[PDB]
Amino acid sequence: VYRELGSIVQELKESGDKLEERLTMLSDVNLLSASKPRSNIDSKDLTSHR
Amino acid sequence: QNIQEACLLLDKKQKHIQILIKGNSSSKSQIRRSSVEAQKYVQDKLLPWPQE
Repeated sequence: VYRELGSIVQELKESGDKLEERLTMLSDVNLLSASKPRSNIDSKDLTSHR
Repeated sequence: QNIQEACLLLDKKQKHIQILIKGNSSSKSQIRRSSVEAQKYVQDKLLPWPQE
């Protein structure tokens, strides 16, 4: 009984960890919709600087 | 000779009796220990799982 409950807890834990990882990824600011273009030209935008 | 042999036999039997007495006393203590081990396993290892 102890081995069986142990397996169920592990499966739930692995699923829980994977979910947290995905949520963290989806909350990345660069992925989030059309923030109003930045008013300042990004240092990485070489064309606008030129 | 028979009487002597018989006396030896009685002595052997007597020894066995003394062994069984000890044996049964030990078994009784063991049964108490074994009972305490199973209860301790349920309390320490199984009862905490529902919370996890």
